[PDB]
Amino acid sequence: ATFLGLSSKQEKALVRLDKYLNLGEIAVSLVTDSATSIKVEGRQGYYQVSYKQPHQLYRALALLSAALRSGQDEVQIEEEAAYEDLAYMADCSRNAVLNLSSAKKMIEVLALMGYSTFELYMEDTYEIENQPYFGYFRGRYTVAELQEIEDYAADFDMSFVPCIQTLAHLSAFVKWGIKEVQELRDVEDILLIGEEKVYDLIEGMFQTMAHLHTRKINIGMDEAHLVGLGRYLIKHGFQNRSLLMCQHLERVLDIADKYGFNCQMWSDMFFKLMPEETRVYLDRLKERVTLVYWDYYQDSEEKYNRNFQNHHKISQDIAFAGGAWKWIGFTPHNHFSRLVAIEANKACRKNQVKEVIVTGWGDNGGETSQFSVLPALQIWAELAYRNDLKKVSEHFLVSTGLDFDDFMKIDLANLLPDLPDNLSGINPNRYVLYQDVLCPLLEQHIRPEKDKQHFASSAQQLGEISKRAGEYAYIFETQAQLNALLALKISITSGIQKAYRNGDKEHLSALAEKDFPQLYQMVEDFSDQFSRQWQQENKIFGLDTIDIRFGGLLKRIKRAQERLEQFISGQIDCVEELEQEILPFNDFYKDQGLTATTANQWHLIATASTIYT
Amino acid sequence: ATFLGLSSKQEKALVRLDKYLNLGEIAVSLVTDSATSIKVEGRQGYYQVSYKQPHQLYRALALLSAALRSGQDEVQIEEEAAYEDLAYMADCSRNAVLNLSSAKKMIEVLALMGYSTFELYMEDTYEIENQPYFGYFRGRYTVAELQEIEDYAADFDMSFVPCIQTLAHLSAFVKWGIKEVQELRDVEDILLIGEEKVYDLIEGMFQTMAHLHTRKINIGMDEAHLVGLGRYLIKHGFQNRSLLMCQHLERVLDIADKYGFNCQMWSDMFFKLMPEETRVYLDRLKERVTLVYWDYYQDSEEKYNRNFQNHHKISQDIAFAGGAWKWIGFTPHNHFSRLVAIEANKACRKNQVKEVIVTGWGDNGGETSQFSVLPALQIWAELAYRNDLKKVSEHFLVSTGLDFDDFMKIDLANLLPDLPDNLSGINPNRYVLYQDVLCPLLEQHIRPEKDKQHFASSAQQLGEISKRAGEYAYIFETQAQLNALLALKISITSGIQKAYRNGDKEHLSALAEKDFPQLYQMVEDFSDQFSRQWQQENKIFGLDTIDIRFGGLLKRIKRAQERLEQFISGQIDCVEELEQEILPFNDFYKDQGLTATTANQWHLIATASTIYT
Repeated sequence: ATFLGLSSKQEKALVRLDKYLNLGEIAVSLVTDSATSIKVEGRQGYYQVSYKQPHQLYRALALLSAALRSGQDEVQIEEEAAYEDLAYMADCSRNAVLNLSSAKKMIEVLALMGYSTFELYMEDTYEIENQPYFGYFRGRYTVAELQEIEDYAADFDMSFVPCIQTLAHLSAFVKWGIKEVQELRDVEDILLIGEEKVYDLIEGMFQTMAHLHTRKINIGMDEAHLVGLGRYLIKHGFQNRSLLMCQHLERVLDIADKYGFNCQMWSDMFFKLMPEETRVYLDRLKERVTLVYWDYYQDSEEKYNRNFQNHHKISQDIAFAGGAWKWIGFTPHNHFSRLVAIEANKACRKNQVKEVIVTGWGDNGGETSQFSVLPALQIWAELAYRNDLKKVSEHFLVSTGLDFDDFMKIDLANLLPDLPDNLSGINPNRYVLYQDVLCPLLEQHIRPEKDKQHFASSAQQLGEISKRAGEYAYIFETQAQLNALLALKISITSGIQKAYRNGDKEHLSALAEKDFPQLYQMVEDFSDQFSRQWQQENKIFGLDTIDIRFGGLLKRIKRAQERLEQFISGQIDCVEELEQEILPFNDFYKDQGLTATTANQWHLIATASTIYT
Repeated sequence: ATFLGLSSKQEKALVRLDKYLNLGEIAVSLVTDSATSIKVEGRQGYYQVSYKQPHQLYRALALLSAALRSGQDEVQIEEEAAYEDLAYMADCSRNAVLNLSSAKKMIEVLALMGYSTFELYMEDTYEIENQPYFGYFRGRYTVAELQEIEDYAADFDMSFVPCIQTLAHLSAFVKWGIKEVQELRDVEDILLIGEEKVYDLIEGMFQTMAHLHTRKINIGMDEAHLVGLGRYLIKHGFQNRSLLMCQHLERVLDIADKYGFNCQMWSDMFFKLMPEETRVYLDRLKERVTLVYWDYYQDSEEKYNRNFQNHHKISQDIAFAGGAWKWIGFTPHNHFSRLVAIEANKACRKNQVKEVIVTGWGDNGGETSQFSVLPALQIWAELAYRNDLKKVSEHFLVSTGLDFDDFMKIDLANLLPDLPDNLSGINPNRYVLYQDVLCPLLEQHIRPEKDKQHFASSAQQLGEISKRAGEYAYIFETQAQLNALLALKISITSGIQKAYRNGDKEHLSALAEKDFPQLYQMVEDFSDQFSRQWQQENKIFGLDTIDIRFGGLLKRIKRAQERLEQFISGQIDCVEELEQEILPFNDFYKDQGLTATTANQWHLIATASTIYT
């Protein structure tokens, strides 16, 4: 394709996006026009593309590319976006730090989808000046790395917003038993309000971010339950949390003002607005920030509307953060992400929201692929620009090079048949994997035949998809191996309980001689495949924890075989593990009557024994 | 030997102790006499043994056995014990639950040493009636098991005292995400004061213990920092901790009174005694309990005296708890235990203490042998009965069948040359083992040549000792393997840093091809040897956590080899792990100027990454 009206900046972007777009031998002319977010119009090889915001050019050309692929000649497209800012926020604090190359890929995909902004969540994973323990051995970003990421986004006229923490959720930093770090602590993961060395630290955070072009920052500031109840309490006696939050927030905003930043934060702290002089405090502080209403779970527009209404009682400057579910193990939940996005988008439009942030958290080890949620991301983009999903497949094919319905099956390990579609967090991918074999704590939440057959079938389906997945094959290979592994693990784990209950040492011998070696090898192979995935996407740091988890699982599989062999041979008279009555693991979904559940802490799944305390 | 004056009960005990005593063809006559704790007198094959308390008979016969072995014919021994009660308390809450057989061995040894009482520390490791999650998958004792242990001690006229928890330190129980358990929680490891379901639980604890003969119990009741600051705060607003402690303690003592128990507890809660109506509260509650002053660390009599004096300001009923250091990894510290015992014994005698409890805690996984502290136990017995250690070797040979100085070398993995003798907790046995190879967080606390050579020499020494160790060989074999493993791990870990710093890929190839396979195999073999030790001594439950830790260590050794190989081959241009500047791990002993330190949490040693949060 040839172009008229391009800047040199746009020319370089199109070179970077050439592999995504299939424009062929056409001529495109560009126009800037505020009347409508995107317009694409033309026929017989000559097209005119108009965009309102510069970054929208790249969605416009994706739309054109898709329309021509669909066999159109005559093209008439017009989109009015609902949101002035649409952002994706990746988590780089849960052990998985996105490497620069994958950050650049994400940016390119985001650009084509229509996102204006890229955000990284970094608790402790950037460098401060005079804080050598901050991000120590975590793969923290250097100033140069962050500039490289911000500059790459800017090449597509996209913004960059760091998401940091200025009070709590700094657990990886505060663990260091050094006075210069311990003196910063209140309790658990929380910094000490009123401590001048804490305000020195926070100023250090802003001095790092000041090296960026952006002057928009998310400072966190959610309300932790123990704020003021640790070393603060010992130093100052009990204080009302809201007053301490006000005092701390004012200090943080004064520092932000000094460096020219405008701050966003989670709205939680202000819920009480929705003693006389603390109310007055909150009211003056609320004027200085953009509040972000975060909700990842609700299945109906009206629930969202109710919350937007309550927020609008105190401020008109309310952004919304929704969720691309990738924080529940090795497997995402794009399907659930779709369900809530559809409803959240309705409510955001009704309540005149100007900014939507899609969050890609990574809870408890960052085990899900950084690119597992591309379907959810396209879904929010389609909803923001078109208010429907009618073209989600056509556009996704440009973004990713592959089929949307194929890619949605990445979810399969979580998609147990007949689960209600509107319940969040149900994550058998993870707990079926990490539970012990001799002492399987989640055994009562597993349907041994029904779930096994789901995983077996899923592995076959993903195996075929991986063969036509191109540059994303590796993520589907991981999922194919996991599903197959889970099927066999359930077969062996349930098989042991039954055969032991019935004294069938012959079936036990079969398990010990054949199936255990198979399982062990499948786990070793999955570990190898997972490591490839990790290294493609993230910095090496953080992988060590997954090494520990997988290494432990392997040793416990080995133990299970060994214990059974000794029982079969008569070296021991019983396997005491197999004599314990198993109980429900949790009652999280007891009211809904489910068998499956949500279990999202490795250390609680893996053993009943103490491991951290 | 033949006897006159024995009961049938004493006859059965002597049958059980026959293997320990070597009385030969002598005649012994027994007398009960309060004038002196023990007297042994006679010559030419005829001896008279007198004891004050019935259990003292077994120390008396040990003394006789030792004197005859020493070649004496004429025997004149007289001991006045300083303490009416001398107790050993084993930890069965840190994952290592002493099995019945090992409990019986310990009791026999304790009897010969002169202990009156055996205690088990059980947070959640016994059964309650209507609390199926209490001790779930932990190897909790059944009522029958506890009766068996109490009855075995009673066979030697020794008492049994359960040590339980009635407020905090119940972390293994409160982790269960079931409403019937979560409703009992304040925050972290602490139960909810004022909650009637909590008093139902506590009454359940006493109903279990009421099946025992003993009516003496240690109820814990130390003061946790967050007491009242969790769900309590949300339900009731802020309250003074001491008042809440008073309210809870009164409820607990009312329950104890109902079942006929007399309670001991740690003295901490009453330090403030040493608002008008809370002071009055404390003063009336102090009358109803025995307070235990616990101190495991102090190197001088006067420090203890100062504390006894402060305690005696509020009560004359103060017991003392000292420490048999076995809670710092895989290796005990009998040497340090000796040093503080010598001083604590002086202060206990000066301050007219009637009960001393020697505690054998097992912090963070219960990795030290249950029988690793026999030397410390003999030391406290000698000090209680003789006030000196002049016969510690002679008597220990009866207790254990082996040499005291040999057995004291069990400590070697902690005994780095030139450490000051009076600093506690320095535990290279554990942190040198668990630290990563690519990312060695404690590397700056290691002297690579000096420490390696200590461990290498120690392994040779323990190897010889194990060959003459009899029924305890297995514990010295474990220690021999650990010391040898640590020497090589240091050699490889330091070797990698140096060779990588200097670009020596040849030395790197040598490490990768030869030394890594050696190390991996040594770790697998140590795991196997450790598992034998564990299974000899404890219930199977709890071993799973050590499986996880060792399994993780192995996978990380494998990762280190693999990363180096890829670097050597050119698959990668660098090993980023090896480019990080290493910092001190902690500054715990910075004021003392030490290189080695104390690091006693596996999850903080193993990785900088998040693993529990």
